[PDB]
Amino acid sequence: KIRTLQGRVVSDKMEKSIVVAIERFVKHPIYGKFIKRTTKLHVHDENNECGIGDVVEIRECRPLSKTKSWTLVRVVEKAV
Amino acid sequence: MVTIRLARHGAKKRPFYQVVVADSRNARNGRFIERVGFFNPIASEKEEGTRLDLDRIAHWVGQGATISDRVAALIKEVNKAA
Amino acid sequence: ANIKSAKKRAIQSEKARKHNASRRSMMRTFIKKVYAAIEAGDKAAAQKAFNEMQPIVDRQAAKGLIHKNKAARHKANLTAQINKLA
Amino acid sequence: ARYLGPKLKLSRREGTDLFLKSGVRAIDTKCKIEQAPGQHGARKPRLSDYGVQLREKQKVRRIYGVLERQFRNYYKEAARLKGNTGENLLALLEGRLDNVVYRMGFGATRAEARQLVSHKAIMVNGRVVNIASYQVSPNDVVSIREKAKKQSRVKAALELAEQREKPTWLEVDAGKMEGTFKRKPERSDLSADINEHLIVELYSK
Amino acid sequence: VTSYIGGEGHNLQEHSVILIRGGRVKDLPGVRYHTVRGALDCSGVKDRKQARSKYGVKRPK
RNA sequence: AAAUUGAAGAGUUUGAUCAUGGCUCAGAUUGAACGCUGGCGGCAGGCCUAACACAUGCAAGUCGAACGGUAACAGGAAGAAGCUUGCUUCUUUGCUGACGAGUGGCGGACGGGUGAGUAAUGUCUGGGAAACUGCCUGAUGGAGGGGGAUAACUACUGGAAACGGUAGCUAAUACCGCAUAACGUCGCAAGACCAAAGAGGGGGACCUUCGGGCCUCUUGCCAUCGGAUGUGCCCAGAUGGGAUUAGCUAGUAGGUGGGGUAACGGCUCACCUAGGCGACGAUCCCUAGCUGGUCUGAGAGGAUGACCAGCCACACUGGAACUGAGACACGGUCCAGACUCCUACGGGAGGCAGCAGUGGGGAAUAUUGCACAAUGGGCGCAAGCCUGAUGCAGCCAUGCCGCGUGUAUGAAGAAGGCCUUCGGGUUGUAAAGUACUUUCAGCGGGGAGGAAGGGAGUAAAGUUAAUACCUUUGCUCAUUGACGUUACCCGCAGAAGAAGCACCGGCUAACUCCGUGCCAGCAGCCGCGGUAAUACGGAGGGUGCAAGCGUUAAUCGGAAUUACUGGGCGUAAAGCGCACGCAGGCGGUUUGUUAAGUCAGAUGUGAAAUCCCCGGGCUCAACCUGGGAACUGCAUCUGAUACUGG
Ligand SMILES: [Mg+2]
Ligand SMILES: [Mg+2]
Ligand SMILES: [Mg+2]
Ligand SMILES: [Mg+2]
Ligand SMILES: [Mg+2]
Ligand SMILES: [Mg+2]
Ligand SMILES: [Mg+2]
Ligand SMILES: [Mg+2]
Ligand SMILES: [Mg+2]
Ligand SMILES: [Mg+2]
Ligand SMILES: [Mg+2]
Ligand SMILES: [Mg+2]
Ligand SMILES: [Mg+2]
Ligand SMILES: [Mg+2]
Ligand SMILES: [Mg+2]
Ligand SMILES: [Mg+2]
Ligand SMILES: [Mg+2]
Ligand SMILES: [Mg+2]
Ligand SMILES: [Mg+2]
Ligand SMILES: [Mg+2]
Ligand SMILES: [Mg+2]
Ligand SMILES: [Mg+2]
Ligand SMILES: [Mg+2]
Ligand SMILES: [Mg+2]
Ligand SMILES: [Mg+2]
Ligand SMILES: [Mg+2]
Ligand SMILES: [Mg+2]
Ligand SMILES: [Mg+2]
Ligand SMILES: [Mg+2]
Ligand SMILES: [Mg+2]
Ligand SMILES: [Mg+2]
Ligand SMILES: [Mg+2]
Ligand SMILES: [Mg+2]
Ligand SMILES: [Mg+2]
Repeated sequence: KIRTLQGRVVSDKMEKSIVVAIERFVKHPIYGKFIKRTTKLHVHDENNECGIGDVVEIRECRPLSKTKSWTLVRVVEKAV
Repeated sequence: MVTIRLARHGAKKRPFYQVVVADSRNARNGRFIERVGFFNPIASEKEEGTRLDLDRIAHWVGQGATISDRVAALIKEVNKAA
Repeated sequence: ANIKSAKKRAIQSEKARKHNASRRSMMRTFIKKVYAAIEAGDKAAAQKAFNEMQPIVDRQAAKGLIHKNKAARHKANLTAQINKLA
Repeated sequence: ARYLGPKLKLSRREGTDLFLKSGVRAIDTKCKIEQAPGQHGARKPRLSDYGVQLREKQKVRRIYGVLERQFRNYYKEAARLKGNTGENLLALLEGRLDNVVYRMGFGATRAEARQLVSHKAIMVNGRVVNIASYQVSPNDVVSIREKAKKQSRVKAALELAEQREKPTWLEVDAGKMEGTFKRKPERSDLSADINEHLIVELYSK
Repeated sequence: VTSYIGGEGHNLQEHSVILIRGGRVKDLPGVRYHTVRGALDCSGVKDRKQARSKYGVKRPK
């Protein structure tokens, strides 16, 4: 129901914060080629149950700091 | 506040008003929330000269949109006609 | 000022500033008293200042300079400080 | 805003009769319309692909008495409208007030019809119109005004419009000097010596 | 720049105000512009009958 | 029923041909300039450069139904003082008309102008919570009781002026504390705290200090929660070039606590962690307001931001803050710098990138014009005032559209000119002559529409004690236009007052002589002139356009010549000298699962404007307008599972 975005994590070397990467599959407006574009975001991962590589799911709630407005919901793909 | 008023969009010596709901702090023919009918003082016979939307006018006056002088003098004519 | 309206409005504004400066400084001093009592570490002295600063920080909200949200935030912060003291 | 000069040099240049004369005098007796005008009409020059299209468009323009800008506007309207572009252009050209009144027979020539239209003698649907380019709609009522019904040239044109061809899309009556535009003329109804494709090819550039 | 005077006869000399338009001369290297006659000081060609507008010549009576 | 009506090549490498490829040309458009010419009307446009500085006039004022009062007028309401039986004086103006200045609140943050800066803090599309809101409006409560002054005014007094100072006089919707006040604030609760302004028309009795008390109507005053508008903030995707700009960032990334904003947030502070951005272009340089839109293009695309409309930024330059709900404010404040101006030398005044207009720049961009009569704004309950926005007038052919500059006859094929083979033809029905019209320009009359509103009375309804006073509904007389010698119609007479420009060797529609002789000169290309020039200048003739014609500057097409639609790499330009390989690109075959892309349907939005389709109004058109379609996009929901993807 609530608009949520699933993406792979990049870094977790921050207090209560991680860096997620989203791979949106879009088509080139000119050549019609289907490429992938990064959508790197900073997520306020309270109680960081996340490492590197595992995919997570985030939702936008409100601006929590200067450069993040997203919060974690669930962790799927946790096994490495 | 929101006000029902006119907006000239015709030509020189041939006016044609588009009755619209617009904020008071706006130009005569600038930005308006919605368009409600029209008016033509030089409209010939056997043709529409006023097509006000009384339903929308009532809806806006229920929310507090004030009606200007000419549109107030035209809504009564519309009610008298039909 | 060229226009008479602007010429009189400048005098109006400077007189309003002169009047409001004293009123703002008064409540600033009263809030400073509460903060000093809080940092002192006395619950009784903190409340004895809070219960009299509250009327002067609430009467101006529906009077001008300060706002309801600002008054509520200041009152909540001071109440939290009093509660956490000692 | 109209041609003011010889009415037979254009016909000689085009090579055929442009109907710019009333018809009382024979076209061959009126002028030596066999060759192009000027001092070099004896030679027969081989006309190019652009040349034939330009000559056709100029012939149509001079026959209908319009200018280049008005002809371009009419072509744009024909292309905008649905159906055959050339047929629509021909119908629009033969829909002007001067053209329709000439076809009815109130004017000797195109110039005479245009002058009658301009001088406030033609009335359409009981309304005074002095526009030579005034388009006429189906089921209209063109009529000579009461003041101009007693014109010697008008009645001469009325009596001289009979011995020539008669359009089958107009309802004319000289007793009251009035006519009705029953329906839009067709390509077969109009002249068959005009190449429609040349004009559209020329204007496709 | 270096312009090219058109026609025959030009009273212009040093310290003369002229008007310059585009258009070069094919058979002259370096020139890329043309002095337009009938300008502030560039007088038109005398006794001109054809294409008088291109050389700034008053219409004869 | 319609929003699909869409695709042109040519010249030039060579003794000759093909292909590649370069240049140029035909077409359309502009905020256009230049040269020649030039009649009218309608609709639009008119500093693209010096955001160069400004003489001068006007652009934001109004409210006495808030208050003290009367400095000009009038009724001199009005007792009125020596009343010339209208003459003068205090005045009465918390009596009525009204009123310069003053206090108070409202408006100045709207309207108007510009694109310097900003390549992202800006703009467009789609979402979100963490907040405000004068004026508009709904619901529920209340307006009880007093103070201290202050401007005006008055006596001085410094300065040339800007401007001030000194002691009282005094007002209120200016200010403040009491008391009441929760669905308001704080607080887990208990509990603690926060507001006020009165005015206007009347009225019998009850009434009176003889000013009045009291009832109703009218508008305000407050506290809370709502509706609309305006907003402030965040995220996602897009928004010029340069890599001959490759590392940048230490309040910088995050965290704890405090402070701050109406609101979330390193917005800020103290501490701790060493992180964050970056070949999906970080950082830096130049350029540039963005969008709907406009031109061109069949389409995809390219260029562009003229007018109008939505947003942002700016107001001599820079910094700052206050009043104000709303500004870090064009005609508000303070300070620093330049400029200009007055001076008694001590000291002061101003910011046209507003309407006009001035001085310079330029190739060029308008009159120091009328009116609030309408549409709106600001003030006022109203009447009423302001409004260089707006409605309009003036100039310019700057663009589009329409009309005219006569028509039907008219072969003695008049005269003259042009060439000629001297017999001829061309100008040419062209001209002259005859007949017939008067559109447009001029004169004289008639004459709509843009006018709905407002005041004064009258009948009815809502009101109360009331036939007073108010509001509303109909009725009758007053009324109102700058445009405006309006659009338009009618009579006068006369064919008058009304046509020029470019080109003519091929591209491209148009040929013959005269004057020179690679000289004079033409030119976008091919190229011409050395005595036969259809290419130079003129003449005759012809072609195109038309109140316009050509040149110039820019854009798109042709250019399939940046090719995603739509190219090539053996020899014209194009396979790295070869191999390995990271990121990346793609990927054999079957099943099940997911449904991210993809496919179907629905919802919201994709502003208005503009294009297109069907109709209407301007006598046609330009132009305006109603509806439809379209806005090719995005987000969400419900399904389909063949393909790609997990
Ligand atoms: Mg024209
Ligand atoms: Mg067609
Ligand atoms: Mg050759
Ligand atoms: Mg400018
Ligand atoms: Mg500019
Ligand atoms: Mg300036
Ligand atoms: Mg004025
Ligand atoms: Mg201001
Ligand atoms: Mg700029
Ligand atoms: Mg008050
Ligand atoms: Mg109280
Ligand atoms: Mg009180
Ligand atoms: Mg914090
Ligand atoms: Mg193309
Ligand atoms: Mg702009
Ligand atoms: Mg100014
Ligand atoms: Mg100006
Ligand atoms: Mg100059
Ligand atoms: Mg007005
Ligand atoms: Mg004034
Ligand atoms: Mg002769
Ligand atoms: Mg009228
Ligand atoms: Mg040539
Ligand atoms: Mg191309
Ligand atoms: Mg190729
Ligand atoms: Mg090679
Ligand atoms: Mg080679
Ligand atoms: Mg090799
Ligand atoms: Mg190598
Ligand atoms: Mg899916
Ligand atoms: Mg879909
Ligand atoms: Mg019509
Ligand atoms: Mg739209
Ligand atoms: Mg699969």
